[PDB]
Amino acid sequence: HHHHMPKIWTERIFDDPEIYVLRIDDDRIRYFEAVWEIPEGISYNAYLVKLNGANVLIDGWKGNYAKEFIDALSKIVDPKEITHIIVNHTEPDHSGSLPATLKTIGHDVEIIASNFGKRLLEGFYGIKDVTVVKDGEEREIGGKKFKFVMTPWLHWPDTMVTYLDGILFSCDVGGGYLLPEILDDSNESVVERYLPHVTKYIVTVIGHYKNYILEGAEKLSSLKIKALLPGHGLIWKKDPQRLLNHYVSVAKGDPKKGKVTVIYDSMYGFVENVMKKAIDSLKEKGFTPVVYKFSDEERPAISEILKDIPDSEALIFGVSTYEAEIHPLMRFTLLEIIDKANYEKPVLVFGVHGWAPSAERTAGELLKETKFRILSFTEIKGSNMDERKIEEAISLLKKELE
Amino acid sequence: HHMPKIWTERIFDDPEIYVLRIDDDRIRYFEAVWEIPEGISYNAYLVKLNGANVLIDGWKGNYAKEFIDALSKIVDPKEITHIIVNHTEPDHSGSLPATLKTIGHDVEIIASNFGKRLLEGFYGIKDVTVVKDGEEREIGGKKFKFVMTPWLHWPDTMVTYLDGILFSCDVGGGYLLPEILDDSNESVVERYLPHVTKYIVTVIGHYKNYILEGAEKLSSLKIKALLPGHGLIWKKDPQRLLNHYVSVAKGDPKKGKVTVIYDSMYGFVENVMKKAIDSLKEKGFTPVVYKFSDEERPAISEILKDIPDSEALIFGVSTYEAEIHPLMRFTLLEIIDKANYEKPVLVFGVHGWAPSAERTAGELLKETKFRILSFTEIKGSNMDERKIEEAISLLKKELE
Ligand SMILES: [Cl-]
Ligand SMILES: [Cl-]
Ligand SMILES: [Cl-]
Repeated sequence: HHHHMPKIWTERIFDDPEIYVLRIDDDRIRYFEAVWEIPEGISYNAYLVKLNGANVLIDGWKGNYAKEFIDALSKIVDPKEITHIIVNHTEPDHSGSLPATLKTIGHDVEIIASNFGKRLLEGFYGIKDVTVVKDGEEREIGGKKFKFVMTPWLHWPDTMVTYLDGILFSCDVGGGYLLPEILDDSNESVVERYLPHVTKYIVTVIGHYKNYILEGAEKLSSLKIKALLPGHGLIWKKDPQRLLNHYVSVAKGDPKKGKVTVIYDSMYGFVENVMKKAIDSLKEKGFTPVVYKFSDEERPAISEILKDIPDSEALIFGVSTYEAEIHPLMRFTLLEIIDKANYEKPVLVFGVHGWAPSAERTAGELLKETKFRILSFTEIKGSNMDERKIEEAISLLKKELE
Repeated sequence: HHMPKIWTERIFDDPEIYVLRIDDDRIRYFEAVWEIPEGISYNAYLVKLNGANVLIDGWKGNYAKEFIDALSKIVDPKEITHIIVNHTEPDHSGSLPATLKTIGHDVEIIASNFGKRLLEGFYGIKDVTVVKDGEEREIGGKKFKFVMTPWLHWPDTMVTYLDGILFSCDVGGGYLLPEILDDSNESVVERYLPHVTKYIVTVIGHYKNYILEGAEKLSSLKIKALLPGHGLIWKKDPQRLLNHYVSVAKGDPKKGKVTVIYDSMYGFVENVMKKAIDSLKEKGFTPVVYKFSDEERPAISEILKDIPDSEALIFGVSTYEAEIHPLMRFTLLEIIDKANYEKPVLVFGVHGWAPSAERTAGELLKETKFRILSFTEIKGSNMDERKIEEAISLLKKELE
């Protein structure tokens, strides 16, 4: 499958403070967290800060790349001269190289983490001597002031960001999928192509906690932010506020005019027939549908469905009945939308009237517990159906959005 | 240019019976869910009698033109007098509207009571003769007997008995595009039956108790051949197929077989499972292993196929947010829905910091027939690897 080793970037990105990035481009991974389809890949970004009397490592790489990490680090510093390691987030996509790193340094170093971070490092790796920093705590290290800001539930309770002279090292906060062709936000075209992969990352990794994005953005707003250096994806040296505003806009679900996401299963073609008419009606009325169909020949990626929800003006679901409940892939999709992408947006539901036991929960009653506002339910029938009901539903949606 | 393969062949001389089989190699997901890279066939039958020609079932609607073309090579469709619809699901009935149009005059359509309702619902077909359980009809000088076998897997399902020959539609079906039409080669049969298990669990598993009821019901008939709507025709040894259906429905286990199902996000679950699997092997078990990882994602249909004849299951689970890993949730829910068997299970789990409200793997299994012998904690440091051995040894003792 893979013809080459993962691409590694090692570059000085600031002169004062002297900061290096160590980035590896993981094109081996297929499913982030063993669930989210990312054919585009993801990078892991670690940093080294070379100071006067200290060398500070910030974060690390996934453990399957530990050997590559130590080789890359050794090119920019003798690992024996490392004095501090800052662990903003202990998840193994960032901390997996830490045991090998500690072994290669060969002497004690100060490891800095949050309170929960300390507990997790002990749990994962048996690392015991960890210095805990509290919210807003400052430490003078190598002649410079580091400040630690807790940003819990982005997306674990251990998560924090490290601030140095206007430079924020933010680990998952500000991350995205995709392996960008450059390191930073200097080129407009690269940024525009990258941002939808940031949306996909936010919803899939942080969506359940999208309220804590808003709390975190507010907390970070009080800091002077000159640059944002995340643990995945692009570095933002020019316009970090653009990334923060994007995060907030995704978390708030700010809609793109005209965008309607249509998600359905069609076991035999009856749902398809109705959805095709609904989609054509939407197009006639000036909307731009984004369509995800589960059929006997096609299966969308759940990560891609999730990506499209936040900026949708509305959603339309087309549902088959199956046994006592609904179609299994539709169940999975709805449960993940509820978990990751629970937004106050209008919805239409189209469904086959089956013969499921009345005890079975409908797609409709599952959706009724969410923030979504179901405008109407429309029955999908084989023969004898009133196609005027499809147009009525789409017209109702148009009037709602007007 | 590749076209799905069509078989049209005379398979009995008296009565004169033809199969019309199409080998669907376009379909990827049966019922839009079950992964079937092996494909599935649609088998319809024509019985040519003295004064009648009886079509039994049909093909999926995307192959309606092909169906009419193939049918027209063995009979003038205008000479069809009767159509028997054992089951109205569109994989069998989709060609019916085109068939009716091509015949061009009224025919007697025969179905169960619920079948009749479904034909009207799907297609607007109103002229349907409802046959009752055990009803016999004389058509073309021969006696057809109709037997209701409901919930295999819809309430409309029946089978048609003709002189020892059972047209069974989904009952007795399998996935796979077999290399020959019938059960006349052992190697073909052996390779086929696991795809029959896959089919039973995925399509009929929720209603597996009705397999046992249906088999008991049919036991009063002398069956010389079984002609289903998918897969192989059984002319030599239909008993072998029926026994297979029953043993899957009962979950009769293969001694030594344990199915191990887990997710591993960062290698901690993998490390524990590798040790559990090695321990199983050292004690003489033959594990079947399904791992959800950041590079690999098994098909749920393949996991399901392996349940019924496992002596036991082992799950390795990560906690995730308030609940468990999302693919393990999906997997567990499908096992509970399709493969609810009275089998022992071991659970190995990571201890999360999930909200206590969220349901565990244990809560999901509580109302099922599965019994959890033990739960063991997966830890990343200072974990007691003795605990794994103890669990596997507990399971072996339980299975004696
Ligand atoms: Cl459908
Ligand atoms: Cl893990
Ligand atoms: Cl699910």
